[PDB]
Amino acid sequence: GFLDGKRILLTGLLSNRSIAYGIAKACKREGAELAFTYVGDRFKDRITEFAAEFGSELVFPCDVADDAQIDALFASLKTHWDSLDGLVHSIGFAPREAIAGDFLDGLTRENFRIAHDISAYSFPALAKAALPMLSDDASLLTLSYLGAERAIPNYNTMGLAKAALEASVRYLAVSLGAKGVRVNAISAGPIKTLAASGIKSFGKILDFVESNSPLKRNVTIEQVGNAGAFLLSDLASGVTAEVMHVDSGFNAVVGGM
Amino acid sequence: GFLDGKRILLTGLLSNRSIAYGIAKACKREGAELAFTYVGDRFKDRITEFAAEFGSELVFPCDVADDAQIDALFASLKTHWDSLDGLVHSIGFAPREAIAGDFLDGLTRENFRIAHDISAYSFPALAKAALPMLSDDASLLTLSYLGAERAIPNYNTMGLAKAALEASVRYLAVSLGAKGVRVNAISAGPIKTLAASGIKSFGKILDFVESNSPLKRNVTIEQVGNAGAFLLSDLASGVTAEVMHVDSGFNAVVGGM
Amino acid sequence: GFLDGKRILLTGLLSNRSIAYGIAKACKREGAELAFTYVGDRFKDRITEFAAEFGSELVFPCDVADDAQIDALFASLKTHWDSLDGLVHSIGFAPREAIAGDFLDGLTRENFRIAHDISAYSFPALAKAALPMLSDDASLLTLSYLGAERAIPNYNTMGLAKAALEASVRYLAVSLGAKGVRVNAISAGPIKTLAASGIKSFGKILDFVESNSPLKRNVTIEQVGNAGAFLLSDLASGVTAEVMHVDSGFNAVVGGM
Amino acid sequence: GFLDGKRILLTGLLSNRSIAYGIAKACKREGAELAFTYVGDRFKDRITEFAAEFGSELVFPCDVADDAQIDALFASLKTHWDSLDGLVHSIGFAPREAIAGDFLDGLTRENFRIAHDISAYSFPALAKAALPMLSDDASLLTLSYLGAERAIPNYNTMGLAKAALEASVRYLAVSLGAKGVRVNAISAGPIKTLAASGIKSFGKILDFVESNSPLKRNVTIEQVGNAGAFLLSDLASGVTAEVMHVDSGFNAVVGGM
Ligand SMILES: NC(=O)C1=CN([C@@H]2O[C@H](COP(=O)(O)OP(=O)(O)OC[C@H]3O[C@@H](n4cnc5c(N)ncnc54)[C@H](O)[C@@H]3O)[C@@H](O)[C@H]2O)C=CC1
Ligand SMILES: NC(=O)C1=CN([C@@H]2O[C@H](COP(=O)(O)OP(=O)(O)OC[C@H]3O[C@@H](n4cnc5c(N)ncnc54)[C@H](O)[C@@H]3O)[C@@H](O)[C@H]2O)C=CC1
Ligand SMILES: NC(=O)C1=CN([C@@H]2O[C@H](COP(=O)(O)OP(=O)(O)OC[C@H]3O[C@@H](n4cnc5c(N)ncnc54)[C@H](O)[C@@H]3O)[C@@H](O)[C@H]2O)C=CC1
Ligand SMILES: NC(=O)C1=CN([C@@H]2O[C@H](COP(=O)(O)OP(=O)(O)OC[C@H]3O[C@@H](n4cnc5c(N)ncnc54)[C@H](O)[C@@H]3O)[C@@H](O)[C@H]2O)C=CC1
Ligand SMILES: CCCCCCc1cc(=O)c(Oc2ccc(N)cc2C)cn1C
Ligand SMILES: CCCCCCc1cc(=O)c(Oc2ccc(N)cc2C)cn1C
Ligand SMILES: CCCCCCc1cc(=O)c(Oc2ccc(N)cc2C)cn1C
Ligand SMILES: CCCCCCc1cc(=O)c(Oc2ccc(N)cc2C)cn1C
Repeated sequence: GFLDGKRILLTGLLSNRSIAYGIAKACKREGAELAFTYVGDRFKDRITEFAAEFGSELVFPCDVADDAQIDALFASLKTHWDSLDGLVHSIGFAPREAIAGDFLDGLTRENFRIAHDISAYSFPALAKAALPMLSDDASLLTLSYLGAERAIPNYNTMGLAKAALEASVRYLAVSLGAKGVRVNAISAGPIKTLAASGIKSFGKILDFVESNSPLKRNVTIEQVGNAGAFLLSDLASGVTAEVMHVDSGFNAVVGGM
Repeated sequence: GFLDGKRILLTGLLSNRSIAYGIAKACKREGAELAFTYVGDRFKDRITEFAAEFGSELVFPCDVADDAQIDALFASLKTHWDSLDGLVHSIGFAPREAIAGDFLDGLTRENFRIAHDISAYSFPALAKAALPMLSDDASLLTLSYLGAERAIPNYNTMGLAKAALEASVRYLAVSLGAKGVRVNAISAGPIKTLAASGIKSFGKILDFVESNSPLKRNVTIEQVGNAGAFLLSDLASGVTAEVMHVDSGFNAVVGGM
Repeated sequence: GFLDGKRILLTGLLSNRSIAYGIAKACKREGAELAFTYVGDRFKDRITEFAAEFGSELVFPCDVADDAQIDALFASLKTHWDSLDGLVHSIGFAPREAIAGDFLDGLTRENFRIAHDISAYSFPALAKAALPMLSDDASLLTLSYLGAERAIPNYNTMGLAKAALEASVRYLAVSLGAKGVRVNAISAGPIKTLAASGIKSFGKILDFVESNSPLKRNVTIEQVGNAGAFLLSDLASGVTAEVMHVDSGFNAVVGGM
Repeated sequence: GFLDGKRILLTGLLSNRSIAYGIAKACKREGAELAFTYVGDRFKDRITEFAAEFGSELVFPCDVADDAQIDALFASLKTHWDSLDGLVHSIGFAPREAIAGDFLDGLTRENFRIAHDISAYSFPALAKAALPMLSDDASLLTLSYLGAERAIPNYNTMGLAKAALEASVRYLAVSLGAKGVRVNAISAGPIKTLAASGIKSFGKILDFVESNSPLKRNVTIEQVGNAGAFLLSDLASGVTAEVMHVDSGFNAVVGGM
């Protein structure tokens, strides 16, 4: 497959509806060797089962709020792998009130801080901690959303954090590029599932994308997964600093009129 | 003038090379009534002199790192003005190492936090604290730089913060727009002066803009000031959520080839 | 006013709902001296009346499909004015079928050709013919629409032409900038009026902008006019190669969800 | 391979330095069945040899300036293939003077017309003529350049045409998307070769990209080819209306300062 022998660490695989799950499935299909992170001891068994499904026992805890755990992640990974060829950053969080209702109603210094700390800072932080062991042709991938580019109802403080994240893709690409490392994001369309506690229903958005996107359908984690696998691979060796929309073309229209 | 009777609060007027100084000069010319903020008691005399130059004694301290000072600013201003018609956010800061040399070399959680706290969060924070006294047709203005859009050497962590700031312009515009309030940014070109301690020399950038921008010259605080006065005025009543480049057209070219 | 003594030629003033009418009204208010073009002899009396309303008898015919009429326009204008300080290009046309229904249904080589010839080529063509008599600090302005940036239903072939027009703003800015001439566009929101023969009803779009734009209202020709007057003036001397949205912020959101 | 059984027509394969050659090589590797077009009878032997290299005798003449030849192309192809799964539009032309020196110096109505006719119109024209035989999940691909987005020296009239071409990607995506057809462009970086008669030397641009792009190297036709093969494939089924940069990240920086 087109990722034969590539060693790729994936963060954020929480369930089989996780974008990271779709990415892992495509990476494994194309020949990659995988490793996984998780946060919260109650998830250790679940992530270990997912890792085994993808032929791996390489599972490590990492809360990206914690500098020591970030450093420990790579020290642990290094005991198994001399080098890292891929990193998937599929980690996002904003406090419930900061992504519901009016933008200013949910805006506080602490909500702003946490959303940017977890959703934005953590990407180049992982990249920096990984750097000593990154292969010269490594590929780093994060996930964003159209709310970084244009104001979408409720996305609010997360839209600010994602804008900073997309900027970090560009600055990382310059920093790591002379070595040969590529850095990209996928701007994914919404993925249909029941909105978890802390996230407002986005059913209306899913209906609107299905009715108005060029392809008249929502994207799947399989579609986002395949695009991710492509970007992590040498097929994409000419591509860096890119925010690739995988969203059935929805970003490119003015729908609903 | 086109700002007759408009009451406008300006932050960030530090010296006569401050972008806020150019904005204040144009606003006063067009008939505005002004008020000013400062940070650091050693600057009280200087800002008071500037305020007097612009026909005002309305001077208030405000370190935007501090929630209590933000609230106190508007309580103080309110003892003078029933309503606020304009707000100029001309406040930026990133730690020295975070805007010099390699992006990852100067990246730390705390440097990231401070740059985003001061340069990004503080804009909608001021807007939210001001909201009860904002006139229905008020206009809020911030300042950004091309480094938010594309990777520019050394801008580094400030580029991430400015991307979040430009996103905040859009989310603020939605939040405040039904009331009638407009929210915009000027993406200013570099302003020629000796780079202060904490900021790397940008002489090469100034030379490059002078040699490669469409107008073959750097922008001035007078030019940025006039564009700012326009955006704060009813001349610009159709304009909101906009990031306006005032940069001699430099953003629109690929120069130096 | 801020355009005192500026000599500005306006094309495309067809009726009192024309964007050019709003621009002319604001330019005259701010002290400009105006001249006007028209196409079609049956409109000579009407444009002459409009010109008189704005204190001018300088009226010239010009079908921009015709090289000879373009050259003759400036030869005629030159008999009155030594130099030209402003040019307003408010000319658009696409064949009826090319802006109604499906994009490919209305696509023919000739429809493509005419839409690009009249709506795009004519802007730098006028600029080139004017160049010998342009003042060193002249300002050239055209009008575009969000359909150049994202696919909007029915805009179709006009969206392609407007994308080429916005690109021409950038290339013109480089070409004319060393002399000191500025070149900009306003991306105007829809203007409420009965859609003329050849243009599909855009009532649904007007309703959608009123319901979803940040300012929750459609823009007016007065608002577009004032932004245009600003860009034509020395207030905007730092601004070139810019496409300025004057659209109540609508471009910056994802509405209707 | 990931294009197993896909039937793909490629235009514009002129030499082994053609971007279409890199695309053909990657498509064949991944299992596609190919067909080819050419213009000019003196090239019949050369394109037939290239087709044979890629396991095909399906070669057809088509000057896209000519409506009858466009229709005849698909009638001919249809005698071999019931359906078409992919179309590669790798056709560009602008008259020599229109892409050398000053933008206005090389601007004429006819130069504008030809550049837009051949480089822009021809893409949706081919799509429309192909439509009856396009598979429901077909994928159409064109090639653009950063000069569509920002002013690059000499690109001039071609920059306008490419902006219209990128807009056509979006309008085509809406038109063909309900059927299930995807439409994308690759914005390719410059490809190192001796600039042919009619094209100015771009050596300085190649040096500048090598020195300033994030990856510090120019892109190759192999890299553009692999990205093209990806977009033509079901791996990219979530991607449409996209302009993907394959340019070593150069679009995302401000270089040379
Ligand atoms: N789900 C959707 O419609 C879309 C999601 N995205 C982005 O895709 C990425 C993945 O989201 P999903 O797969 O849909 O949801 P998810 O909930 O399955 O994944 C989010 C992950 O972030 C991890 N996380 C949160 N705080 C963490 C911390 N302090 N330390 C380490 N991990 C932490 C979670 O454990 C979880 O694994 C996120 O960045 C999200 O913003 C983007 C676009 C659309
Ligand atoms: N100077 C330039 O070339 C360009 C500057 N900008 C932006 O323009 C704005 C103004 O910059 P300048 O006028 O050039 O420099 P400046 O130094 O004169 O203004 C910066 C202001 O930020 C204030 N500030 C910093 N931390 C603060 C805090 N905790 N609380 C309250 N105020 C604080 C400073 O006191 C100072 O008044 C900034 O946002 C800057 O990023 C943008 C583009 C270009
Ligand atoms: N009306 C709207 O909602 C919006 C209009 N625009 C653009 O604003 C500009 C002005 O449009 P409107 O004022 O609304 O309509 P308008 O009909 O009043 O102006 C169009 C003008 O183009 C002129 N024109 C057409 N073919 C010409 C030729 N061969 N030679 C010389 N003039 C020719 C017409 O005579 C007319 O004066 C156009 O470029 C339009 O595309 C943009 C955005 C929104
Ligand atoms: N070569 C480069 O650095 C870059 C090229 N592009 C674009 O990539 C595409 C391919 O360019 P290249 O492979 O580099 O050059 P190329 O010369 O090998 O391909 C251009 C093709 O256009 C065809 N063509 C020109 N007029 C035609 C007509 N009337 N009918 C049918 N075909 C016609 C030519 O025969 C030739 O096959 C073009 O669209 C070009 O603008 C984009 C970016 C960078
Ligand atoms: C408000 C706009 C609707 C969002 C649609 C798409 C969308 C975009 C996202 O960024 C997202 O991810 C999260 C968002 C918030 C939190 N706390 C955690 C996560 C993982 C989920 N979804 C579904
Ligand atoms: C590194 C890229 C050069 C920047 C050119 C333009 C530029 C952009 C800016 O954002 C800027 O403002 C600051 C930046 C940092 C801090 N600590 C404080 C401030 C007020 C100054 N300048 C001059
Ligand atoms: C199809 C999308 C709706 C357009 C909304 C805004 C809009 C955008 C326009 O560009 C426009 O101008 C014309 C369009 C066509 C022709 N033949 C002539 C003209 C002058 C009018 N309007 C109203
Ligand atoms: C002027 C800017 C330099 C262009 C660099 C990249 C570039 C961009 C291109 O679009 C290009 O393609 C052509 C351009 C003109 C013609 N007549 C025919 C073709 C096929 C070649 N190259 C090399």
